[PDB]
Amino acid sequence: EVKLQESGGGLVQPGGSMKLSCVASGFTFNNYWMSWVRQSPEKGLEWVAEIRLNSDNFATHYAESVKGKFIISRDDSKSRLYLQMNSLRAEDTGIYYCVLRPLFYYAVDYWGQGTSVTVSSAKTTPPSVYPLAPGSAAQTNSMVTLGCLVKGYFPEPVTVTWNSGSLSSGVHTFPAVLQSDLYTLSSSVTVPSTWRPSETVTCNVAHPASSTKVDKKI
Amino acid sequence: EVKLQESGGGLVQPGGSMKLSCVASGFTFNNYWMSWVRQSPEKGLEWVAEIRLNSDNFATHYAESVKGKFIISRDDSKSRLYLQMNSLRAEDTGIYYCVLRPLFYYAVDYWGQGTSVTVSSAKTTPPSVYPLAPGSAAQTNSMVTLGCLVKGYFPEPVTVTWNSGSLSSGVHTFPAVLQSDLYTLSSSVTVPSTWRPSETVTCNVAHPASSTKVDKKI
Amino acid sequence: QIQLVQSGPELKKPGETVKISCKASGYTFTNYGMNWVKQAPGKGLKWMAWINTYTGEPTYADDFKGRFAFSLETSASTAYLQINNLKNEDTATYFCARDGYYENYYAMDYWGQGTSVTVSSAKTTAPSVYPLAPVCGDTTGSSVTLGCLVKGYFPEPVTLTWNSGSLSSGVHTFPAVLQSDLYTLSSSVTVTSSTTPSQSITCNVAHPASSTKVDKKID
Amino acid sequence: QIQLVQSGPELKKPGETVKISCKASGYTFTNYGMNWVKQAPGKGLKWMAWINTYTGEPTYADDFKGRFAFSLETSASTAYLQINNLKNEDTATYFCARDGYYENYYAMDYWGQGTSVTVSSAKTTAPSVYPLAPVCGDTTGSSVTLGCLVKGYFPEPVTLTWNSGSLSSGVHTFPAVLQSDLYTLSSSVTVTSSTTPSQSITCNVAHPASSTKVDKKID
Amino acid sequence: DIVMTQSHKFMSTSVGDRVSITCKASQDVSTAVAWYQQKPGQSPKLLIYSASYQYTGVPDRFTGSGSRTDFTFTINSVQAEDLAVYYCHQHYSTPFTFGSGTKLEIKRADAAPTVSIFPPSSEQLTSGGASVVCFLNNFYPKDINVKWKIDGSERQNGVLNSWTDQDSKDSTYSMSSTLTLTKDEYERHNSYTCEATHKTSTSPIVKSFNRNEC
Amino acid sequence: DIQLTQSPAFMAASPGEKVTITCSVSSSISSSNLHWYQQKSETSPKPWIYGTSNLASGVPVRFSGSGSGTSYSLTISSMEAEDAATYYCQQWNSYPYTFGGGTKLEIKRADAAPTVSIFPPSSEQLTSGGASVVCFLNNFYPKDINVKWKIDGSERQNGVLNSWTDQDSKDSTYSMSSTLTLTKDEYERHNSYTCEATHKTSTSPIVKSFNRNEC
Amino acid sequence: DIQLTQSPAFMAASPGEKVTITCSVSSSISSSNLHWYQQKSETSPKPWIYGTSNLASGVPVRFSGSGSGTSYSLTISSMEAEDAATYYCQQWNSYPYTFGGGTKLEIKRADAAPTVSIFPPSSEQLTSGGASVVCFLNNFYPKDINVKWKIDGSERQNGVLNSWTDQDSKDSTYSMSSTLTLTKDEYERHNSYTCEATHKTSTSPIVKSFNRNEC
Amino acid sequence: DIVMTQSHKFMSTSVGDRVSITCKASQDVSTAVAWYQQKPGQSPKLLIYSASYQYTGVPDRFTGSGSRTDFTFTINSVQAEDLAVYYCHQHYSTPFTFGSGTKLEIKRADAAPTVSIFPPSSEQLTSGGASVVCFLNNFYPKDINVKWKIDGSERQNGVLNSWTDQDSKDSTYSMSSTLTLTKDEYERHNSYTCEATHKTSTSPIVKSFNRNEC
Repeated sequence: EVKLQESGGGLVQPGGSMKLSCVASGFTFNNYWMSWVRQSPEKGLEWVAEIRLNSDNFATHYAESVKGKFIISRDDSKSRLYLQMNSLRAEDTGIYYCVLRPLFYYAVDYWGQGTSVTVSSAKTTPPSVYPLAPGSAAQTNSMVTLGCLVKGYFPEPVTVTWNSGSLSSGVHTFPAVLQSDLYTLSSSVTVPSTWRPSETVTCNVAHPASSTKVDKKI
Repeated sequence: EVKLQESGGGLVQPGGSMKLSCVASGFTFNNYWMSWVRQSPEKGLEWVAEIRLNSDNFATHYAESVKGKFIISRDDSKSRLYLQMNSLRAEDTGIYYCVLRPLFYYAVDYWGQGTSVTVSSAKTTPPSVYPLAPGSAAQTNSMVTLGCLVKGYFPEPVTVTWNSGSLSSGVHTFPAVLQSDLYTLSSSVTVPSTWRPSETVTCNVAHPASSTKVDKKI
Repeated sequence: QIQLVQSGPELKKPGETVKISCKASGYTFTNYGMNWVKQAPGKGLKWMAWINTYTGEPTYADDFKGRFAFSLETSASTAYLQINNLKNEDTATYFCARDGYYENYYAMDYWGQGTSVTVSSAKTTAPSVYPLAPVCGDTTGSSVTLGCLVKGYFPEPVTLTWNSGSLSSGVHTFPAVLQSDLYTLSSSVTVTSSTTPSQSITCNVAHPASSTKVDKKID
Repeated sequence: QIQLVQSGPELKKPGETVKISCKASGYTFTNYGMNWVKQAPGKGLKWMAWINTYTGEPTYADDFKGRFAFSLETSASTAYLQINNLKNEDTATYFCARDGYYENYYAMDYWGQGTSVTVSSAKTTAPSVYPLAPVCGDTTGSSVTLGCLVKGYFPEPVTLTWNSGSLSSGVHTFPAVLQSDLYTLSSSVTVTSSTTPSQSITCNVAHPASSTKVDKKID
Repeated sequence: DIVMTQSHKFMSTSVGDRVSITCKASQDVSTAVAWYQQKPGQSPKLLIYSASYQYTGVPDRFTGSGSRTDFTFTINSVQAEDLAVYYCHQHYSTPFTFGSGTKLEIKRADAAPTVSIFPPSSEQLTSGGASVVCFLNNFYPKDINVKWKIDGSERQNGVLNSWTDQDSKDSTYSMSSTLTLTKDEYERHNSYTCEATHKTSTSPIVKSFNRNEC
Repeated sequence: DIQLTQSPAFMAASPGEKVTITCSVSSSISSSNLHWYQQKSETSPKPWIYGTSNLASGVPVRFSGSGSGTSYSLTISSMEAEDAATYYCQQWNSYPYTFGGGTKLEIKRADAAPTVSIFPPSSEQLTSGGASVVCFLNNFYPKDINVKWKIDGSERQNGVLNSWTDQDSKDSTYSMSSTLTLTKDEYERHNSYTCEATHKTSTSPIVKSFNRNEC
Repeated sequence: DIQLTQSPAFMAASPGEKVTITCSVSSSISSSNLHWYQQKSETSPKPWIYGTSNLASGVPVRFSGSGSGTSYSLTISSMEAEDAATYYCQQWNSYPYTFGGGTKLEIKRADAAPTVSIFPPSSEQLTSGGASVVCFLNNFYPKDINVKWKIDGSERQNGVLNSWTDQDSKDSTYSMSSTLTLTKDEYERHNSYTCEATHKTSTSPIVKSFNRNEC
Repeated sequence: DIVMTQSHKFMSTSVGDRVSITCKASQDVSTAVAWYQQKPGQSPKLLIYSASYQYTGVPDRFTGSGSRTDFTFTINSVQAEDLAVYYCHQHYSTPFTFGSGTKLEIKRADAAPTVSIFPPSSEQLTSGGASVVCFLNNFYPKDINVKWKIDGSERQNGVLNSWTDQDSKDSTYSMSSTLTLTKDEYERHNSYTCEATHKTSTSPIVKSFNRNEC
């Protein structure tokens, strides 16, 4: 019905510039409203800007957190929304989502997935992917656990998977943690009881700052 | 040993001025540090300013939330601390506490109770104290519950008690709630099973904007 | 250019079922919502239901959630109200109003003409139209007043026009009356004092029983 | 004006107990903390404990939490270390250092002189002081060098001064030596080549066994 | 549900005057209130949306006030056309409660009615009926005592009256009065009188006729 | 800014269980400069543990801290009444002295049915024509309860002001308050005032009611 | 600003219990403009209920909202696996569109002992002379667990990076990760690497260990 | 606990030169590191506190660097006085771990020792002992082969040597050598030689005497 694909997140210098898009597929309303919402544990979920096309009308609106730093635009001919955020500060980091709803009293809004936006002086550091494998030790429960470490990478987005999505059962990707301006994490797979672990069971890690990886084992 | 009594909280116009004190009783250290910490669900507990007298030295320090709005002073001869906060905005509302600790590697800090600070255009409205009493209805469990309503008052501090602290068992003072720029609450007492409720069982309510009260019942 | 046109009037015996359409035009049926309102005779306006013309999801007022089916046919930009097991109360004029957003809130901007659903067992029986000339009373001085009388008909909607567009003069069409499940109505037209009787004034009568009697009045 | 003065040296037989004080002066004993450090002979500095002179609460390093009681007497601005059931290792020079805050962190700004706790069963036995003149060797050319020899004493701290303040010259006091649980030390003083022997050079010897022998050297 | 109660159901006001209509909500509905106006026969039009903003086409005459529980609509200077039932409507919570309405009865200067008595049509009597009708046009006040009289005294049964609501062009009422006899009863009588007894003349308007042939 | 992350922020423990809550720090910091605090229902924060291991005072020995550089934790031998509260970890090493989020501490108990109590508006209130129906759902456990107001067998929620309390430190129970605030017109035009409550203890909603004796 | 207060912010419910969470608003607002959202572990918020009563989609009928003006609530007939998450209530009536805090939803279960797993640093890691010992305390319940690192019978906490997960939506269990990050000097100068874990299921700390085969 | 390891225990450096002392922490201790200096006999003084800030009284000669795991102390131009053991100390976590220290052995130009042989004191021999002592003063390098010779060949037992650490005013060593006979053994011998064999002279310094009476 409606499908929302957004893109444009990344790492930028404080005081720098950012621009986020959002394409509304199969969204044929002439009268609706489009909003941008952001999220971060420093402040939870918070509204930033809203544009609204009610017959003859483009009425945009903003808050404290953005009055003068961000601006909303809306012109493909009829599909894309544009959040131009510049003069970005350190507290603008979060994941941004476009939310949409046609002008109906009763209506469900549509949300995209979001793109992370990281604001820092820290440059991009690629992830170092280390394969995990027991020896004799981990013969604990009856099953087979082996993992994959992901060292000090910088901007937070990331995609650790296994066999490119083949074996998606018994997986545990942990949240990233932060030691000194750098992130780290690990994924875990517990493949079938017997001794078929370590070969042709691949650890693929994706990190957007042009560094993709497929790693092996014991 | 050490005893910290602070005072000076209240309601002030945004853009207005406030000054909070704190008296350190039996605090005979020559080298220590004094800090001001604030709290509010809009942001939790957060540090604002710190003064420190290390032999020959008064080194004050502040953050984002106050750089230029608040200033620390310290001069009775040797007892009081002064937070001069002016140009107060709407987000400076919270309860402020002075925290203290002598310059020792290992040391417990001392904290005061705090004074509420409310920043608004809303003027002070006194509380309306209404006595609660059943009839035949509330003969539910075997005991005797009767209460006391506290209507639309403004600045939040308040002290609802019973018989001036005589009967302090089975009391339930609920948190204040906010309907349109005004607060409301109720206290509950469950006096001894039999029929001795409603007389010489008094509801005393204290509200700092010069309105104290002692109310009766059925 | 924007207008909401409904179904024609309907007569239905109690217990029966009816479906009334409300078509859109001049605008896109799927970008704004729709309400169904009801007005009992003499009585007032009562909100029935609301519907999102996009998901086809209605919200009925409690008094109408039962034997009331509010549907829609998007392609043709029309909504429909279904009424099952009609009853005495089911007689009323039913209205579709478009929901519009204005200043943070909604209002029903464009309403439809209305629909008369009349429930009765009384058979449809076509009217007699009688031209009323004043002759032999010389009611000639100031101005002249002629009249039409339409007797015995059912249901209530009849269209009484004079010369189809003489109405600019003082036409007075009096509401019908119900006696023994029949209907009676009459119109009066006041024409140019001493000047029009030399030109034909006709009484035009249309009634949805395919009856159409245009009875001229000589004298 | 600020100085930390400790107890005098102590000799204690193994198993016994000792209490060493460390008094403050020139400043207020209760506004800064205190550490007790230890230095085994020849060996290095090891942190023992730390104490808040205000609550009287100490934090011992693990190797010292047992038969070690770090107390304090605030009125008189003095701290104390208690040592129970002394042992071979308990011989060392023990130090009190004041904890100071400087630039966000702590450091031991003012240290005390040290204390020698020597554990032995060997009885205190007072020294013989022998003046060493060079006579009948005419060691006269450039300069002259005389010497003192203090033989057989216990414990190790002896104070060897020359004329109490001749030290500005080349005094060389050599560390004592331990043979058959007795002690031997000697000092040398080099005086004005061909000029001072016409003035008395004396060897002053103080030893905490109330012995005090000031042995002049003629010749 | 949330009750919308309109202060006064009937409201009478003279042309050029001011009349404010009050309307109360049982629970705060904020400014989400709209005023619709309904002229007789035709369908209701939106006048004031969001409790204070006029809709397109509506004049600066029509105004509104309102906030949480209390709302008003004021036509500053009434006209002969502003005859209708004005309803208020909440559009906040689920059941969109409506108010009862308020009809405006414009007060005006008295007027005697033009009267016309009509003898039964030729075509009608051949078919069996004999309906004599009387139009009492353009009068004021509303009550009129119509009264017939056949061959002497009055006839009470056989009649059936009908009215129009205040005429929007001069604020005047009008009425039809029909008596129905059967061709038989009719040929047994010669004189017929339409008797309009009414307020603006201590003496009645009388229109009549008796069986002639024209 | 130095980010102090506490875990968990949410916890329920069997009375008597050894509870442990952590506090992770972004950059290393000295042990002497990490304090902890306990904040009961609605008082002031009490410093609980200074240094990283020193109980403040009147702090029972059941409590204890441990950690270094980046990791720290607070343990309680056996969880009890007076321990239910919110715990924060500070940081007095670098500026700005940030505090860490919080850990909410719920102590478990044996279920308890509530003590409902219905009250009619004060005649002294109705002076002003204002009438608010009050109800107290006292001493219950767990905190999960649904409170319905009924006027003449009708459910109303417009104008209902509920307020809860935290776990009492003596017996770990709750209390709720629900006030129907209305006018003497809407009020005096109805009779049956009911306070119904659906709690996990009876599949029979507790009802407290009174039929009005007004003017 | 329009303050949306949710209650509780913290909740644990017996699987199958009828759960109810509230959302109080500061000023009255229209029912059509209050949406709810569900945010599982680490995805995106899914609109859950629009209007105040309309389930979004793929939203099971167990779910339902109700309210008006100032009060609103979200009920779930019977609490289940796929329901454990965080719930927020929005406000698209007035600007600024504020969101309400949150309600954390813990679903209960029958206790489960963890599946510890110890791992030695990758030879490919030790290239750089960096060696981090990894340990996984998998599939356990409850979330309360104490994880100790031991090097040659010594407990170390400097440099230990733990990371937890939320309740799995299939079986409501947890998982933790603990990484001892160290250098090839401090590392290669010690042998016994132990991963001990004190959980509510055994009064015998689970130990996983390995004695080093380095260079 | 947290191990503080000092790179080099002994450090030799010539006057006017530069020597940097490294010191490593086992776990990040941030800048909470202090350097103390200990001259022989007397107690240790604070030099560099907080890993980079000089303490009062200390000169601009003494410097420090350091951050998390690696710290340094540099005396830009050494002097005859800077002879001691320099220790680093962490004051972050509970057990305040100390480093081993680093003694500075200032390299300098060779020097033969002034020699003095002393015959036993009158008072001493009456009491029973007969201690002959020899002072080998102000030499460099450190090793010296002291050797006695009585009435011909050398005596090996009876002796007991003693040294001072590098003299702080000229960086020179010094030593005492005492031989102890009993009044008896002593009156049986007439000639006594103090024999300083040592690096800066291919041929030995010899001081002697034989039983005279003065």
